[PDB]
Amino acid sequence: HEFEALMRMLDNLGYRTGYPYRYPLVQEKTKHKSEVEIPATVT
Amino acid sequence: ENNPEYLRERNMAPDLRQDFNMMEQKKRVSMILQSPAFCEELESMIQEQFKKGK
Amino acid sequence: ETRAEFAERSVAKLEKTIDDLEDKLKCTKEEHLCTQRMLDQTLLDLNEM
Amino acid sequence: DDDIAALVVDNGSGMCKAGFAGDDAPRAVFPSIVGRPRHQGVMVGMGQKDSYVGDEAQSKRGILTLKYPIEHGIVTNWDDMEKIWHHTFYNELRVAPEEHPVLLTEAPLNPKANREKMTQIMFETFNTPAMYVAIQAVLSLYASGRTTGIVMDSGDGVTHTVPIYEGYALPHAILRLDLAGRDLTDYLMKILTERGYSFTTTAEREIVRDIKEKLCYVALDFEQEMATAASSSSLEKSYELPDGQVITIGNERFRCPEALFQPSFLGMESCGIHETTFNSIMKCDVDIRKDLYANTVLSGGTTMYPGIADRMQKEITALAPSTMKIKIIAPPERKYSVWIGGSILASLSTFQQMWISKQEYDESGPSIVHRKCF
Amino acid sequence: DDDIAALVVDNGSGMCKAGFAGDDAPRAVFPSIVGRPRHQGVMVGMGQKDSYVGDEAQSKRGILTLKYPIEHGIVTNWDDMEKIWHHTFYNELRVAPEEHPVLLTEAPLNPKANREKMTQIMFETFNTPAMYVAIQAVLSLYASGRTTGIVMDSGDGVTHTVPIYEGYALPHAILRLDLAGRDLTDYLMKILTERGYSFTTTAEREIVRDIKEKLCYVALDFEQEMATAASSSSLEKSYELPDGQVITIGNERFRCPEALFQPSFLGMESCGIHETTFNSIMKCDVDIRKDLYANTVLSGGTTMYPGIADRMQKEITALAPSTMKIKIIAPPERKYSVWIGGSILASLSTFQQMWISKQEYDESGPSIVHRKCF
Ligand SMILES: Nc1ncnc2c1ncn2[C@@H]1O[C@H](COP(=O)(O)OP(=O)(O)O)[C@@H](O)[C@H]1O
Ligand SMILES: Nc1ncnc2c1ncn2[C@@H]1O[C@H](COP(=O)(O)OP(=O)(O)O)[C@@H](O)[C@H]1O
Repeated sequence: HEFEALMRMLDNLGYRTGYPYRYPLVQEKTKHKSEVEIPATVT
Repeated sequence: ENNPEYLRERNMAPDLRQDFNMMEQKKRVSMILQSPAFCEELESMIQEQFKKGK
Repeated sequence: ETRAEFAERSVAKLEKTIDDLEDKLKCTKEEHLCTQRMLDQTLLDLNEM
Repeated sequence: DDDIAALVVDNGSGMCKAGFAGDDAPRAVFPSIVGRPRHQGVMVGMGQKDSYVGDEAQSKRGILTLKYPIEHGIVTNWDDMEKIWHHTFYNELRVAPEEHPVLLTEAPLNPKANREKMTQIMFETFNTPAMYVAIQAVLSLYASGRTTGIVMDSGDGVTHTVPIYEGYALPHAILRLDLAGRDLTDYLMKILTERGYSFTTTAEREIVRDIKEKLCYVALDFEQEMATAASSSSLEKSYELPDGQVITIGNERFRCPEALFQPSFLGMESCGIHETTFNSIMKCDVDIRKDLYANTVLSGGTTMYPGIADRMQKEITALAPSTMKIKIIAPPERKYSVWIGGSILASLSTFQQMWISKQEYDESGPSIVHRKCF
Repeated sequence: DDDIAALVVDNGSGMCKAGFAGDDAPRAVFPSIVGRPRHQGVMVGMGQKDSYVGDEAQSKRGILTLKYPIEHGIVTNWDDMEKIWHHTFYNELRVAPEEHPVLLTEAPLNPKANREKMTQIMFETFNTPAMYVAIQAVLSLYASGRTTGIVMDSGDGVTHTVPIYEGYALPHAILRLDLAGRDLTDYLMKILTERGYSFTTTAEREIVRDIKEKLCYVALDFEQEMATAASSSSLEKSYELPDGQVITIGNERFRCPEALFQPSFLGMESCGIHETTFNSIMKCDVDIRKDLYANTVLSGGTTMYPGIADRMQKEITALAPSTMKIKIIAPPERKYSVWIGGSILASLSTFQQMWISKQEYDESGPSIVHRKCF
């Protein structure tokens, strides 16, 4: 439990910690979408 | 064949002409204005940004 | 010029379909991740049940 | 509004674009150069002006000393800008400036006196009814259909990256970097002198710029590509000069744009563009990081090199945290997008409160633009 | 003599100099010219040859077409180059090249393949054990006694200014200008036509070069000196031709070298040498400019005009900021200084590690010189 919090905090600072998190942090409520978007990504 | 509409066309560089053709086909400005939700959303953005200004 | 026009329309449609398929891939990875972590948690628990 | 459309004039450092608001295409795009004759004219009756502006100047490259009024995004010759604006209003569009509003674009970080001088010039001489100043990088996101994302812009003047968060430009996280197309052209000369081809005058700089535009690409892996170019001659291509000579560019095609990613080639001690974008996102708060990695828009003239998109995606993936949503959104018309965003912004009905009246300027001097336009 | 001593060969466009390692003075200095007869020869049984090389070519100027093998610092006829090198090794020095190593000097910015050619015809034909190639202007700084400073070298073929910091040169700040003494000789021949005297063949160009070497100087102020020549006739000198005629050049004494500072006389776009070295300094970092102003060293044959140092110092002080101090360094033997630097470089014990071995060349082909020589 503790080690994930430490890895998450180092990720927030910016160290590229490769430790895989067992559960997601934030819910990430769906943002506000427009149809006239160019479709993303470079494929 | 003496009007200036002919004149600029042969004074166009070719790539600028072709970019005009492509973005003519593409019609970005018309789509942004025709979409209701994003249009009134950006209206709200600029309106209350102005309201925050003065 | 006409050939370029076909190719442009085909590009647009196909790249939108690429985005849809990639979103499906993302959903499938998170299904793996949930099942794999909970299987590993079951192994760690070592419960007869 | 209905009777008169606002003039959308984009003043790029290399090119100048102009058109009417609410229209899809700009009416006139021309180079922002001014040339003066360098040789004595002996033909009495053929007619020689004191100076040539725009496309007329670029037609007669051989007898002129081309000068750029905008240098590194900073105006260094204001009466020269008066000439380029006079040429834009009267010759290219054939419309009077006193009967229509005008829209001006600007770099995200410019001196206050520059804005004051633009406002004073636009009101005092041209006597325009209404004007407005917009940030160049903001309008690209409006043309993108977005209100939240990071905008990378690269023109002939300077390359800067900004974050935009529901139409708000964060002033602290805007980052600047002096890797423009002109420096790439100069490095193209510096690497072309190896093969044996020498270009030294300002006339040949346009030839070198055309070579850069037509025959360049970005390597996905530099180390593998140098070995590939050394092994075989399949990468070599030939270009045909205006005097009829034929040159073989060969190895240098993926060496010209590589100065963008590694600025140590040009002698600059700064970091690459990928590190600049990464640090720009790093300076913002945690909450908006997810929608900045998941939303990146490329814009500017320099960003149309083939293969820049995949290389940019890989280099920003290498610096991002693990299992991070990374995507690059590059429109095909990415270096006409600022004019498109300007016309879009001028098209709205709630935008008409942004206009600065002539009475307001006459009351409050040239310093009213900063209070009216934040 | 007991041990094999290296040969230091300085090879520019104008003259070739050759000497032994560690010596104070070069043994041979002679013009780099290859002449061929043009007139019909009817005198059977006496001395005729199909080609004349070296000082013998300039002795019999009246029956030859003089032809310089090196043009603008670039070798354009390799057979004449081999003939020059053969005459250097055997006629003048009279030592076989297979016993001793050789050291060559070359221009900073140049076509790549030239170095390869300088490799291939030196190991294959002359069978040297080892060689090395060094930049010409670094040796001037080594001979002056300084490890840090900016050096201008303006020979007969090309002008170049390089800044060197801590004895270790900066490639990005190297500036090269194609304006040298031969163009000054051509300009002097063109402006001597206006007085009535005409010079058209190759021997006349040699005579005009002698006139330039005898009677030229650089004015401290161009306008004041021109008005002074407009006032009186004290600025007139008489030169006696090999025919026996006497010419009075007068006003043209300070107009020929003035093309160095104002290249608009020749129609070239590039500006003078002083702002060239000013831009070379400005391309470097801010911290090192203080040492660069105080350590400016002049070198090359063209920099032996009287009054060049004062005019150069005045112009570069006008360009420099007022708080900075300017020091010009003009050695009295600057014309040979590069060769002197070579004699320093062939005497160092660490330099024994620098030599390109014959076995290494046989292993790696002619491309060994890029990786071995810096
Ligand atoms: N089709 C193209 N291919 C490659 N490079 C291009 C192309 N079009 C423009 N460029 C580069 O973009 C630069 C022009 O940038 P521009 O968009 O005018 O800058 P600004 O944003 O200041 O208007 C030119 O120097 C040119 O090198
Ligand atoms: N004393 C002098 N006064 C004026 N000009 C000179 C003098 N000596 C040499 N020059 C010019 O410099 C040229 C020789 O330059 P030099 O340094 O020998 O070239 P390099 O050594 O690079 O071959 C000559 O052609 C001549 O025009």
